[PDB]
Amino acid sequence: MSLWVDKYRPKSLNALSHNEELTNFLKSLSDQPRDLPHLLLYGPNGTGKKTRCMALLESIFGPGVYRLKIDVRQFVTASNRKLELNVVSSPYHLEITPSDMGNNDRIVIQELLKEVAQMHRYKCVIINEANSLTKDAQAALRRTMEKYSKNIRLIMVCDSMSPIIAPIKSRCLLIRCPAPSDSEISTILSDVVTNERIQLETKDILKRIAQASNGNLRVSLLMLESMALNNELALKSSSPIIKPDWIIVIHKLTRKIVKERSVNSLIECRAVLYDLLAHCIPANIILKELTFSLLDVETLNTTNKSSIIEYSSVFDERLSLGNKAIFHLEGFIAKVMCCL
Amino acid sequence: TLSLQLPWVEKYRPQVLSDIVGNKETIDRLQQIAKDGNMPHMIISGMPGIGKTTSVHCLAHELLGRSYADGVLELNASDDRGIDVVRNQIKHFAQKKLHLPPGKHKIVILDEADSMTAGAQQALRRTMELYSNSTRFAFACNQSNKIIEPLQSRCAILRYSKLSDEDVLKRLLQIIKLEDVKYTNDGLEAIIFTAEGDMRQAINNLQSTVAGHGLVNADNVFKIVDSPHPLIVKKMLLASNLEDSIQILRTDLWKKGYSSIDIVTTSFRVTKNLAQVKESVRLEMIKEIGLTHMRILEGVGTYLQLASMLAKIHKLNNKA
Amino acid sequence: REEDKLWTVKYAPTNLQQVCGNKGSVMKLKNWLANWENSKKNSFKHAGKDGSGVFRAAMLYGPPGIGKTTAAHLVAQELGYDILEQNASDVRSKTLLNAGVKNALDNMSVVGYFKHQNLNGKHFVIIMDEVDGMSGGDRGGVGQLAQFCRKTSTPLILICNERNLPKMRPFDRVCLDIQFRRPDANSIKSRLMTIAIREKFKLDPNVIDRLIQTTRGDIRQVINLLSTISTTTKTINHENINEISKAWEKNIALKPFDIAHKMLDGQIYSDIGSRNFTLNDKIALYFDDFDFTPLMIQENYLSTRPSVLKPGQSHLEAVAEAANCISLGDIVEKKIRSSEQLWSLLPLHAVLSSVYPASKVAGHMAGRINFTAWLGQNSKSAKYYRLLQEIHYHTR
Amino acid sequence: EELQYDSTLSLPSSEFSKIVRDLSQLSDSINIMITKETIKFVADGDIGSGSVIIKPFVDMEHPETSIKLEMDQPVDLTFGAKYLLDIIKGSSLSDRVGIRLSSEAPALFQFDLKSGFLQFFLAPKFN
Amino acid sequence: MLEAKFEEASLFKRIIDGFKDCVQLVNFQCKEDGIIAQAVDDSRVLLVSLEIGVEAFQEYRCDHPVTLGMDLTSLSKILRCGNNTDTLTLIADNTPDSIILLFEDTKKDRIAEYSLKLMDIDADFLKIEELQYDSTLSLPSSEFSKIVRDLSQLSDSINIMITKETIKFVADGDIGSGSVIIKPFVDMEHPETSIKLEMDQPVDLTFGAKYLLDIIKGSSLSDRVGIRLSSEAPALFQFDLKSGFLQFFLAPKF
Amino acid sequence: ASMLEAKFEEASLFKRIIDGFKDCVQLVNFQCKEDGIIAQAVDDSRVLLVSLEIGVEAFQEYRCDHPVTLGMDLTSLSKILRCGNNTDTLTLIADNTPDSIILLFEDTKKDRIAEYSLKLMDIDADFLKIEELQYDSTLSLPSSEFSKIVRDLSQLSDSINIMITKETIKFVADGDIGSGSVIIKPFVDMEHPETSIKLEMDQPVDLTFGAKYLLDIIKGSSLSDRVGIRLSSEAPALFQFDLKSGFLQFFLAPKFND
DNA sequence: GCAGACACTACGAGTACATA
DNA sequence: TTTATGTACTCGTAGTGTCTGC
Ligand SMILES: Nc1ncnc2c1ncn2[C@@H]1O[C@H](COP(=O)(O)OP(=O)(O)OP(O)(O)=S)[C@@H](O)[C@H]1O
Ligand SMILES: Nc1ncnc2c1ncn2[C@@H]1O[C@H](COP(=O)(O)OP(=O)(O)OP(O)(O)=S)[C@@H](O)[C@H]1O
Ligand SMILES: Nc1ncnc2c1ncn2[C@@H]1O[C@H](COP(=O)(O)OP(=O)(O)O)[C@@H](O)[C@H]1O
Ligand SMILES: [Mg+2]
Ligand SMILES: [Mg+2]
Repeated sequence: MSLWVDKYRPKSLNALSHNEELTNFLKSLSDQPRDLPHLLLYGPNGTGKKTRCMALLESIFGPGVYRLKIDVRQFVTASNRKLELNVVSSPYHLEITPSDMGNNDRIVIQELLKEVAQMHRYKCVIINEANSLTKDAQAALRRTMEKYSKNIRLIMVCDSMSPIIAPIKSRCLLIRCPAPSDSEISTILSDVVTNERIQLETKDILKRIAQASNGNLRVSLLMLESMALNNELALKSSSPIIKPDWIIVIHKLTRKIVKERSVNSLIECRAVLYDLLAHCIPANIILKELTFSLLDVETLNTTNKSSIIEYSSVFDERLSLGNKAIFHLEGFIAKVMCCL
Repeated sequence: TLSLQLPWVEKYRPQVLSDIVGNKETIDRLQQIAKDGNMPHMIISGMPGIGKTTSVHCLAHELLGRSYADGVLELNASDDRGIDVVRNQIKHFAQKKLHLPPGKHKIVILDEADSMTAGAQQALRRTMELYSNSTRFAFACNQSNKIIEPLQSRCAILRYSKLSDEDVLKRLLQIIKLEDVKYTNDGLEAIIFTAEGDMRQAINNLQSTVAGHGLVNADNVFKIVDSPHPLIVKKMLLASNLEDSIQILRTDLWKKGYSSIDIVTTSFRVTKNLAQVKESVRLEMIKEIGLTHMRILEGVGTYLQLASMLAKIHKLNNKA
Repeated sequence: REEDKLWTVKYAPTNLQQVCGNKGSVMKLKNWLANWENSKKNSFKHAGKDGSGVFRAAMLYGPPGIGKTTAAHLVAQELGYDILEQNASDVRSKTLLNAGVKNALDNMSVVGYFKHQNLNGKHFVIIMDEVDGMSGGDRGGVGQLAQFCRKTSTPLILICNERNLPKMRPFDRVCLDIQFRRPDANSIKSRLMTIAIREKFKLDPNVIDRLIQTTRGDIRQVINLLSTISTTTKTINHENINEISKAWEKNIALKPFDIAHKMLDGQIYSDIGSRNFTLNDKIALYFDDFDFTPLMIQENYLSTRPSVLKPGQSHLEAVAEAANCISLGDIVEKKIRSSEQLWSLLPLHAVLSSVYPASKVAGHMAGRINFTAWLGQNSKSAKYYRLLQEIHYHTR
Repeated sequence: EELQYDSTLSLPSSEFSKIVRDLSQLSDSINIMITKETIKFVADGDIGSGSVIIKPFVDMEHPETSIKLEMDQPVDLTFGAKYLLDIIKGSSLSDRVGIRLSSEAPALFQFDLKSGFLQFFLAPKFN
Repeated sequence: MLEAKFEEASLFKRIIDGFKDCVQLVNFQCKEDGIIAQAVDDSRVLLVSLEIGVEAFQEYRCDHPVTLGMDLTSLSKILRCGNNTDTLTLIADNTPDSIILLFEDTKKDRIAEYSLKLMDIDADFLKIEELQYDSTLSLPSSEFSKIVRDLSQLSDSINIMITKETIKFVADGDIGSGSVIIKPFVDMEHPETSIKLEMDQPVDLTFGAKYLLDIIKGSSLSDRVGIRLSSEAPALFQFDLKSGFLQFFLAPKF
Repeated sequence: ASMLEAKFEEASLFKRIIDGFKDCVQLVNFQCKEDGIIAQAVDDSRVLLVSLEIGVEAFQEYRCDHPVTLGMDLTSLSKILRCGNNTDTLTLIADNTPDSIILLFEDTKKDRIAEYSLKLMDIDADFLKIEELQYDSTLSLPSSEFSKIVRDLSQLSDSINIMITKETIKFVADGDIGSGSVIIKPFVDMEHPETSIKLEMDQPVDLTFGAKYLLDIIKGSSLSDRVGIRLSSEAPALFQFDLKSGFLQFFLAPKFND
């Protein structure tokens, strides 16, 4: 595909040279497929956890695991509310995601695992974005994965595994996937630019991409593609760093909060927050980015920074215990401006 | 199996509008309607036990002494008050040809109309607007907020009020003269204080005390019926000196077998209806009691949660 | 047989000039109903300044007891049309409405043959009262009535109470929008002077304003009130007016704007206001519209100039304090609407979402009450989500 | 009042009920037509269009099974479905129904009893 | 260009009554040799195929094969209009967007003509997989209908097992259990009511109760139902007609 | 060999007894002894009792070594009974300490034996014997006539007042939409003795009954052609339907009067 | 006797409210 | 487009059983 992030993807453990110890551990797991416990890969987002999962699946089952077939399924919920979710099936395994409505995913995960559990010997199941499951769904998944073990195996992919309940973490073998280093990102981007055709003259731009990505391979590749098509396939040593529009508007909101403290500024911040929430960004990441942009302002004193981070923790807990996702952010911004 | 004596609640149930004691203006209006005859649609509302449905029944009896069994329809939540049954039965009754006296109309009594469905009330609106020169409706609900606005528009709202202690005392002495029993004035005052305006509660407490002991004395009354939990909870909340509230709780609510949920809900109601303290402290206290209520409902029901709620309340009271 | 009927039926408007108040609505309705013939021969395409030609049906809405039914019936009877009244007492689901007046929309009357100069005596006027009483919603008759408005060969008249229901949405502009208001005190005053003359009870010319304003212009309850008062005491003056007012206050459930407007007033949270308007009254005010009140407080809890500020406390600090309790009440609302469904926490949600946040930002307002904007942005966010999972399914 | 109708159709009640229940399963309206001594029961709906043509005759074997019609003026009349079903619900009283059609007057569906009748007055729709 | 004049509309009536509930939309791919149709349910687990030859029709003339996408509720209403002694005449035009169902009676007292439009339904994939079936039995349709109804009362999963000439319809549920066995009875005086089995290899197949109850509605077509089972191929319940037959294809559900 | 072996001739019989009280009772138990399969159960509302007894005459071959208790759900049992034809012969088969029974549907006309098993249940209702023997009025009328009377009087009201006088039986069903009064007098039909009505009046009886339970009583009118009502004050009514070997007698509690 | 015509109980699906 | 179980109500639906008459 025209995107360089997806078609520059390793297909086997041999191609993965990112982490020697993690690859050795995965090879150790793949040596004997007969006794394979349930996996749970955790770590920062975008480091390539799904790449490791697919490489391990190919190392265990064999080839053809990338021959994904988009099969659609129908579900029955309360009243007439009908949900249609397509399962990204494949030979030798199966992929499922909580892309359905958040409150009702228990029945879907329940009947998918019950159906696949009926029919090398086992069929793996990959659950992407597992931290987004409701706690009741994980409770249902617990006994489902415990009862059937000879038939089903779960490779459960999640970042920031704190919302995962204790029993699930108990019965899942935990694997840590550290974020890419600057050297690894630079090497991967050098491989990409060498395989492709970009007029590059200085290695400093690649390291600037690595610094700006914050250990995010996918975001680094998207940045490289974006400013490569922008710069007519000729990177310049003084090329400005392009950032997502969400980052730009979050920074603009941060400067607005810093420079002025008024109720009219608060209603403008409310309008901006409503726009961002309508732009489909999770409120947790919005709060984290707003807090980390506020702390980076040099005008703020250390006491203000401590108060900001304390209120940020409190309102992050409230966001995890809330369902409106806008009231908590508005309260956090009001508390921050009161502190400032 | 032994037989049972008729309870004093309906053994001395009033049959004449002069028997019921309460809002004097309301009873005089009911007597005037009784003498005149042209009864309008009325919605009687008030607290439980203050004589709402008995007044309606007495008024209907006085108005239709000879044709009560034929021209008075009585329905309640015990009947299938739904759109089909309301439509069929009320329309059959409102069109039935019964030759009442010139000043007397058919009366359709709907006890406890608060729990009645919206569509049934919508049908009742149309029925009242058609048939009003032959049949007159009469509702009796604890709260009139449930009844839709047009029904109140086409009726005559008549609200009752809690009886004063003098009227409860008068009725109690009337019943004590009716049936021989030895009483102490302290016992009667205790019964009235426990009743809190509820005449039916006073009659039940009096009957229970007479059956249990035979003498209406303060000790006997307090043995039959305990002190109400709102009062002890209000004493717990209003009192300063945190240790005193802690021991009041541990003595009068924990060892007396009151559930933690009941204590928290009673505290919420008391601090909502409290008037001695200002608004802001009431709001904070409601916030803290609500946090404790959330903890209790989540499952953590112990003595220490209530003690912590009292501690937070007292820290609020002493202004940190 | 007289002197047994209700005072609201014996003293009823017989002709069109006895309908006190809302003369403009009545004359507009009569003008619309009197020119439907030529509009029908004009294929509902050409209309005048008022637009009665292109409006195939006209619906009536307003507070109760102001004369929608009476005015509609008098207009229908006066111009020779044959009345056909419907109601919520007759079931109007899809089956009983498709097998109800569906045939009568393009069919003429049979009683007009033997009742006959009258040029519209062989026609029908469909007076559908109590259309708000039909809470069916989907497949509940509202779509069928929309179809009837789209295609009817006879005048169609609907009577309801108010338009802000989401059930009432499909009648946004397909039907005429004539509306009745609260009648003026002068017409009601003349009518009640006539009533007092007829029923030989004393009625002071000055207590009548208080009698009207307590009942909120509901004329029928006013006549019932005077009747039931004059049963035992036919003379009213300044002595009994306060007792009558406190005993016959209308007590309307407030409009979602009105709950916020009353709750944001700084007068009620003062020492005098707290005594007169107790905390239980504020809880009941929240529970009047407990669905929309928690939001409606939130969209405009910061657009008010404060008047209850503590000494040394800025407006922004009060706004932050209110926002903290909005965030706290969010958790209680989530716990109420969860798997456990702990619905005993609603009085908690009252204080945590409407009482306390409005107790810090009370005072006179910067602007008019702003409707809950969270609904529209939630809809737009949901559409954006659906688009994103759609392009995520397509991209794999 | 007694008025002369443009046409008077008399047919057995069982046959009429059969025909009208046949047509009511197709549309909510029936366009009864009497022209050229030929009754032209037709019905057109969303699902389709139906038509029944009958011929007035005399049955020597059983006169109550015959169709009798008199022609004075032509007719153009339209009727609903449920109304006609409610009319034919009483077809058990009389073997034959006497229907009189007028262009500007209600139809008169008449069932002769032994010592009386049950006559229905159904108003035709707009033309 | 289609003129299929039946001798009795009751044949077509009981055919459509046979497949009211198994499928709602059907494409009539009429040909010269007769009418064949293939239909798949919404669940994509039940397959119904009908075939009526010219031998049943009193008259038939179809020069050009035309695929007719036609509703079944409208046909049910139009054929409930029809009754005995009336000869249904299926008539179509050169480009028949609307169909004609003439009902011709013996007498000229009342002759009815009807119409029905043709909706757009995509032509179903004509899979012609005819894999051999291990065991073959044919029992009267009334007996099979009674057995399946009584066993579907108990549970929602009827097991069909064939071994040693004894078919054992077993359905196990919550209220209890149900087991019926059929011996290969042969009858001389009434050859129509008999049980004959051809057990080449034993099979053990489980089917859902809903589809097994749905396929019963075609019992009016034939007094005998022929069932042939294979361990992996879908079961074939076949209803004999005068000219052709109607068949049900349901895959085993283990 | 199974210890309980009860054979039914004309298996539609047991279906008729089961349908006699399937609607009114949801849970029964069958004390099977050497004398016969008796049963006794009380409804959820504790108003109507259903005693039952089937003698050894009704069974082709009956053998019950030890007393057996078979607590059952009547809905599932009636469903099992409906899984057969009247031509077939039914057999109840139970082993020692039974968990379920075995019901066989056999016929020599065509070998299509169907074996059904119904799970048992622990009702644990010891109840008590009938302690009512003296009744004032003892009347027997045809089941069809009584069922018809109950059917057309239940539509008017919910209370049916049965009054007994000197050779006069009166049913009063005054209700909201009107009233009713069915007066039937004793007569002996020589041509059809089964259609005769008999009366034996000792003391006057005036009892009212619920309409729904009386309809449940008359639902058993297909079991026997004649029903003998035995009324008495301060005593439940006894509607006894005779069988070929036993009876199906109901006990209905009259409504209170105040 | 068989097929309809009815009224009947029963099942399914959808709206509405949930503390005074 | 929101909540998210359980309850109650209301409706139209499909079978189910009983009575008439060809
Ligand atoms: N004014 C009164 N005078 C005399 N007895 C009274 C009076 N009010 C109540 N009672 C007694 O209270 C009982 C009747 O109470 P009810 O009127 O049934 O209560 P209620 O007014 O209907 O309230 P609810 O909503 O039904 S609990 C009888 O025992 C009466 O004697
Ligand atoms: N303009 C008016 N002047 C005097 N009396 C009036 C007037 N409008 C209404 N009334 C009185 O109200 C009675 C009936 O009014 P309606 O129009 O039926 O009330 P409504 O507008 O339909 O409100 P609903 O239907 O209860 S929501 C009449 O018989 C009069 O007694
Ligand atoms: N060893 C590696 N060499 C080169 N690229 C890699 C390697 N491991 C991961 N990647 C990159 O990671 C990207 C996929 O990341 P992804 O699996 O989507 O992360 P996550 O699992 O956190 O969503 C691919 O574009 C691929 O180029
Ligand atoms: Mg009461
Ligand atoms: Mg009105």
